[PDB]
Amino acid sequence: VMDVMNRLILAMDLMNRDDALRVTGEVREYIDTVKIGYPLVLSEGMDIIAEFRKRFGCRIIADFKVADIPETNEKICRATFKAGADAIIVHGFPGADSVRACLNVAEEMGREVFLLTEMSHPGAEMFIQGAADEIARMGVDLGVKNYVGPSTRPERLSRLREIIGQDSFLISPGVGAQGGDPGETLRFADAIIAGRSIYLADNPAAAAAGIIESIKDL
Amino acid sequence: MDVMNRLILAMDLMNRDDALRVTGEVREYIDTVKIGYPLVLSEGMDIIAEFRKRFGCRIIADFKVADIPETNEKICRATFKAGADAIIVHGFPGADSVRACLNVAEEMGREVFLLTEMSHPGAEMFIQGAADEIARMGVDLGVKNYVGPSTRPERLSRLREIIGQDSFLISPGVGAQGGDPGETLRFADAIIAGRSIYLADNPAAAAAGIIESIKDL
Ligand SMILES: O=C1CC(=O)N([C@@H]2O[C@H](COP(=O)(O)O)[C@@H](O)[C@H]2O)C(=O)N1
Ligand SMILES: O=C1CC(=O)N([C@@H]2O[C@H](COP(=O)(O)O)[C@@H](O)[C@H]2O)C(=O)N1
Repeated sequence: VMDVMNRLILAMDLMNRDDALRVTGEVREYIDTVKIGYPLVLSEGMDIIAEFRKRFGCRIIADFKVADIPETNEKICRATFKAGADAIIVHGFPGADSVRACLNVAEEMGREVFLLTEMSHPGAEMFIQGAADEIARMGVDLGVKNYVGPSTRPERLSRLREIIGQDSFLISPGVGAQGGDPGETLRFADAIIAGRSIYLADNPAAAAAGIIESIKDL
Repeated sequence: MDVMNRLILAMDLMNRDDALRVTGEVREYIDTVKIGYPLVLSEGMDIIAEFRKRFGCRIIADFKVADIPETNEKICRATFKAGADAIIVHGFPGADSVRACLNVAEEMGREVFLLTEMSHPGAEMFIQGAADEIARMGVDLGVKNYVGPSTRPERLSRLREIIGQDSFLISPGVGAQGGDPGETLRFADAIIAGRSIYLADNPAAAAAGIIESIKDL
């Protein structure tokens, strides 16, 4: 599994190139794994992945929550890995064939797929939560090794960890701004994801250091 | 919206030159183009403005938005800043995530299309069972534009029943995936066609053929 420094992943959702680069560089000594999503990619282009690789020694997780039909999913994954992303996050709710399409591309291109099971926001309770356990089980059956689960629902994150087993890799967003606790989340997740609590802080470096200090014993 | 010939081109080619050439070859038949991540992630968001500059076409950004509210807002803003007239959003993530998109769309003078049930086999696993409820949610939220599957006419018909005749419904899965143009238009206002057009030996003749088959519609 990827070795995430300090078990902390930066969710870089700033939409300005200059700000995104500044903040990421300021926390570089604390984080070596950055999650880049569509807010930044659709604002600055896929070349932003290339720029991050060039400027920082950071792994890149493309949080694109791939959720299309198999044929389109394959194209999205190909373009994303071609750009330099180490891994891509895919939704499981669209079904097994859609996930398999991503796994196949990742396999042939030498990259990784992260399967998003349950989400952290309130709306996730409407449809996603009820299908989450099965989505996770489907991932295990498909050979998925990396997963994404909600920090905002400890009980659910715990169950997801059980389903995927201790050997699987699990990252969890919702820490900070959404209310998730770093320490509690790390009881089940291999790494936590933090966005606003870091990039909107007056001193992003101090914010990252603070999070790490609170989980030093872990 | 008034979609020429009730036919929307799904431009999923991943090369700027080919995407532009093919779209130009069928411009006389279509005035509405659906641009998704295959093209955008390969050529950049600037491709949207280029389409509006070269063609007199509406642009539907098929990004199947499926994040938390906060992120959905940012995605919609970036998408509309690029010139997209509408954006397609997943309903599965819940009402708050859809509302986030509706807010930005209202702010920038754009439309939100709610994707209920999908057209591929995998849609039967989780999406299909929640589709009717997702459509009802759209109705409760005031959504007026929807996306339903050409591959399952009975399901597409049910979606139409839920949203009513006033709502606008577009449907993918025609051609390559097996959907029939004419049958799909019994329920959808417009059909979406990708590969059956852009991968055909003669894209223009392909588009012309589809239109000829639905001439009476
Ligand atoms: O269930 C999920 C999945 C996910 O990826 N995310 C993402 O994780 C990040 C959370 O950022 P923040 O720490 O709340 O600012 C954002 O990039 C979200 O899009 C989430 O918040 N919940
Ligand atoms: O249920 C759905 C939703 C959707 O947008 N699409 C999209 O519609 C297009 C269908 O293209 P094609 O005609 O099968 O080549 C693609 O861009 C898909 O990503 C789909 O096929 N099924």
